[PDB]
Amino acid sequence: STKELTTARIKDISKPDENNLQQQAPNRISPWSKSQKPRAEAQDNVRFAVKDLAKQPRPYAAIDLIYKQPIRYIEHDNVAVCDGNGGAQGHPKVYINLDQNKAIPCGYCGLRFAQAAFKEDIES
Amino acid sequence: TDLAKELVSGAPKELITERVARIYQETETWKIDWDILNKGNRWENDLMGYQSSSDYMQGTILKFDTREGAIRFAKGQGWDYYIQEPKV
Amino acid sequence: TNPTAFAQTTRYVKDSTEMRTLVLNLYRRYLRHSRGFVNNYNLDIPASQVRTKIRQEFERQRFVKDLPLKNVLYMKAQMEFQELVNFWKQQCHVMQYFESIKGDSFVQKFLKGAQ
Amino acid sequence: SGGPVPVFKKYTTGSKGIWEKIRQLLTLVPNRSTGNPLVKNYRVPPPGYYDRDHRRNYPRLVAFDQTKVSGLLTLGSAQNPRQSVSLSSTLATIDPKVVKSELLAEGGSPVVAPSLNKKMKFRLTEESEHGMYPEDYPIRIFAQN
Amino acid sequence: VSTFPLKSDINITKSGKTLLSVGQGGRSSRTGFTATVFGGTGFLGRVVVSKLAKHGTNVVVPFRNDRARRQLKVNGDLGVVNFVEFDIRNLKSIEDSVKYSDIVINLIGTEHFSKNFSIEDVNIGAAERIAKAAKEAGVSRLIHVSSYNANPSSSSDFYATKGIGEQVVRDNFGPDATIVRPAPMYFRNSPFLNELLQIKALGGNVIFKKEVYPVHALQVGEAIERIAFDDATAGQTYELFGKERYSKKELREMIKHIIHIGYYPYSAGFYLPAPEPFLYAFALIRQYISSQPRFNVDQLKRSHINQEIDQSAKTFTDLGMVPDELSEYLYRYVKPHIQNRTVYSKEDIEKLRDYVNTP
Amino acid sequence: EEPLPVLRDLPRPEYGELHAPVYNPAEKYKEQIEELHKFGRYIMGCLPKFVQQFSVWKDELVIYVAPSALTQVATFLKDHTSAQFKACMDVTAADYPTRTNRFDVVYNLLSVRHNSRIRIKTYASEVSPVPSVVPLFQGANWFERETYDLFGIFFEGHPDLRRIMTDYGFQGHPLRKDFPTTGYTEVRYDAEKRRVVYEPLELTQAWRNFTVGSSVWEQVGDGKDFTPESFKL
Ligand SMILES: NC(=O)C1=CN([C@@H]2O[C@H](COP(=O)(O)OP(=O)(O)OC[C@H]3O[C@@H](n4cnc5c(N)ncnc54)[C@H](OP(=O)(O)O)[C@@H]3O)[C@@H](O)[C@H]2O)C=CC1
Ligand SMILES: [Zn+2]
Repeated sequence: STKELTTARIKDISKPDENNLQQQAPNRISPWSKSQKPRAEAQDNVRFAVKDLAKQPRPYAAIDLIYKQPIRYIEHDNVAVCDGNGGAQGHPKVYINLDQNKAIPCGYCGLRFAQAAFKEDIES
Repeated sequence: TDLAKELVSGAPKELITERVARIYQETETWKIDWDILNKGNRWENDLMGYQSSSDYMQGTILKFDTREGAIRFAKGQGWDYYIQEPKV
Repeated sequence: TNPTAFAQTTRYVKDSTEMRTLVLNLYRRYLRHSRGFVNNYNLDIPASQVRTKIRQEFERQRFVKDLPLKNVLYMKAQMEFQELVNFWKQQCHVMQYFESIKGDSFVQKFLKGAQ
Repeated sequence: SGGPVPVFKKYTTGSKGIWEKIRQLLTLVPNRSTGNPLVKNYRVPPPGYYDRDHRRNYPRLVAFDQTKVSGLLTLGSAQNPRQSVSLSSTLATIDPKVVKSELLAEGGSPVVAPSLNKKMKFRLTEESEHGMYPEDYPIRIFAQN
Repeated sequence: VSTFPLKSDINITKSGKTLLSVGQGGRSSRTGFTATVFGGTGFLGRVVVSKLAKHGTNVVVPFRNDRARRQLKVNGDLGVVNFVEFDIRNLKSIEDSVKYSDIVINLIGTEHFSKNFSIEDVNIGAAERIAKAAKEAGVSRLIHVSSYNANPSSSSDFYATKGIGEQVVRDNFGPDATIVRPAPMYFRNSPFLNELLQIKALGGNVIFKKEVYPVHALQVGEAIERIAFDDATAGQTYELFGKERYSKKELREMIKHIIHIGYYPYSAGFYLPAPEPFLYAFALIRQYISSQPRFNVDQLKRSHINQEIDQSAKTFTDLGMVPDELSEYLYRYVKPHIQNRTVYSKEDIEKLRDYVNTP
Repeated sequence: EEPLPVLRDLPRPEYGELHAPVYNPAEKYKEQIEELHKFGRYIMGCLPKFVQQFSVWKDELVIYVAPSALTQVATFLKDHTSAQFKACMDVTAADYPTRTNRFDVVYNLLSVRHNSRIRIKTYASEVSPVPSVVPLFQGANWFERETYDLFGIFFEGHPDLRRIMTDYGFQGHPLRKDFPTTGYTEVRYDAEKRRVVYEPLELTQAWRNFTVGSSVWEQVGDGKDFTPESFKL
């Protein structure tokens, strides 16, 4: 509605639609970066006059497929090891210190972790 | 130094007059590069955001060895220039 | 090996006077081929126009002083003669050679963008 | 040795049945294959610190000019000891017995240009060895001996 | 052209858009405009389109022939030249070429009616739909091209419809629209000259006795370019013509004499005296039998009418351009059709022209 | 009449621990460096007047002469039976703007007889001519034209010197250091002129310069000496 489409936000107040061709992505309306040019603005160009908007490339936004994934938990330890969760075809191994009391994402995958005790506190 | 070598280098007329070359020192050697254009040095292409340019000397840097060697070159080509003395 | 038409050995001339006479003959060589340059390249300008432009070319740079830089200017002008007489440059390059070309006040340059 | 080889020792499409015997009667050379690869074997399963450093020890760059050149004949060598110091005057006044050991080798004999590989020695070969063209063809085959 | 066409880097259109030009005027520069050149695939369009694209203006060229639009894309950079398939009977396709356009140029104009369009339907029906549709999309500037002898009350169909084309636009686009009247332009493959070079020109005496004020097509190509970047030239009427007056029969013998074309003109068909009814009958017969646009009945009348300069309009010098004469350019444009080539210079055309007039 | 094998089913060796030797490659040039040093000294012996200096890098021998002494040394290196360098493989150059004679004209020679190569290196300025080696080798008739075209070096005595690698009517000599890598002009087609026309350079995307994040530290030092002891003080 000419307000969120051209503004960057953490989430979307409205429920997105897969069939709206003015959204930034099928699964998200507002862009996920301050410098990212809104899709509604870009499609208002000379070269989209006769080109069909339906067939244009609209990959699903990354910043949503991660937040659907439930947060991983660690039991009786304060170091989280993540190396892509795929074997030797992943990101370099990183160790995540769990001293802080919230969900700390991985360096590359974006996966979030926790401890055994703070499982009830972080989920709040 | 007295030689009008610009008639044999084939460089365009604009290098002799409308361009300024800086002789600086980044830590043991000296370099020469041309100061940027007033306008048209970098304009954002309206298609894909490419950093367009009309200055053809933007990517050129000459690595010298000694200061007087660089000054000899600039006078030889008939180049306007100024020298930036590094801070001690 | 057999050198091509209108070739000269590249020689470092060590006389001021000899270079003067070499140039003078060269300028006549361009004027002798004035009719050919029109017919070879199908130029839109008549024969008198080419001589006028050739004269504007020769008049332009007659005041050079350095002999070491005299030979270089005579060497490359020989190549220009050899390339043109042997019909090596394409038609477009000669047409654009003669088709090249007062300034404006500071307000005029300030408004549009200057340089 | 690359002598003639039968058709059935080459990984290629062959002839099955009486057509093999037809082929061996018509074809000029019966031990040549059709060239089509063996579908049953060819590409059947598809593909689916100092102790170890030398760059820092690269040979140095040393230039020998007329000044240092003269010093080898007069002072000698760092193995067998014996400004602008011009060589031309030194060659004008110096012992030829210095020349016949330092400036020249093997009793003044000129030094043949150093071979980039000494062991490049050739011998002429014959038809029965290399299996190439007979003698009338206008080439000859050389080997490393 | 020179190095940069825009007078000022920032130009505000009549619609409030603030366009900033970038670059030093090269192929990779831009001007921030979007000039829809209707009928760009024609003779005049290929000059209007070429100048606009090289200086960085986006050009939207609506076409009906698919194989003729390919060569227009060379002039511009990537994305500079755009294409829209359309027909004047498809209103929706018209609105595709004006939605993003800040400049709209009209060049559509015919002399021969076909089995799908009449002379009015194109010089008016196309123009009326194009002009009115452009206004509804907030187009800042409209530029129009009509005949050089527009007259609402003329008995010639071309001149009558072209004149009404001026009225119907100004009742549709409004006061902002501009009208430019070009004299017969001469250029490579110019329809004005292609009739003079044709060897078998039946009724050559009758057709070529008409008078004209020939104008160089490049200048008219720049004439629209000068008008395009300026808002000061709205609501005007411009007639563009050349100083020195020439007639077709004066040109036809002047043209032939350069090509050196004894017995041959009398035999090959250069001079074909034919009766006036036969010319009228021949044009009518081909109008139902031909398949390519031939000589029309309308051009039989136009041959009796001479070109008229209208004093209410404005000349080239109003735009700061001095028109060029046919003498300085007539030779080169027929040089394709011509021991030692004789180049007929600017002054020597008169000496040729002298030789034609001498009996 | 026997079935062909299947190579995938053949038995294969099994290899475990690897001991890849790591020793200085310069050891295999120990004699080669020794042989070449004498030969360069020999040439200076046979040419005290012209051989300014020389140096040997591994199995390569370099001879440095003035432009005046070029043809003299090359004639000696061609005809003298101790050094029969009959074929001139390469005639190259490079630009070093700091020095007064920025250019460095090279001459790689090949001796099929004695199986060795030599490198005559004579400096040149933007104006100082270099004698042509055509009277010795006709094979440099095209190697010099490339050097002139890409550098502007004036070759004295060339039977026919002109452009060989650049466009007709090209302005400037490209392989210089002050010549921009993108050039000064580029061409396109202009429909109104009906010809392909030169035009000033315009880049939609400028050549990004990534040399700024280069090394600020030292990378390589002196190295290890390998000079044969017979060529030391
Ligand atoms: N020197 C000259 O040529 C003359 C100029 N004029 C007038 O100037 C104007 C410019 O025309 P010009 O380019 O010179 O000559 P053209 O006849 O070649 O221009 C015709 C242009 O308009 C298009 N056109 C014509 N009819 C239709 C139609 N029903 N539907 C869609 N498009 C149509 C054509 O499309 P397409 O070609 O793709 O089929 C073409 O793009 C004309 O009105 C002309 O009469 C006046 C006298 C002579
Ligand atoms: Zn991870």
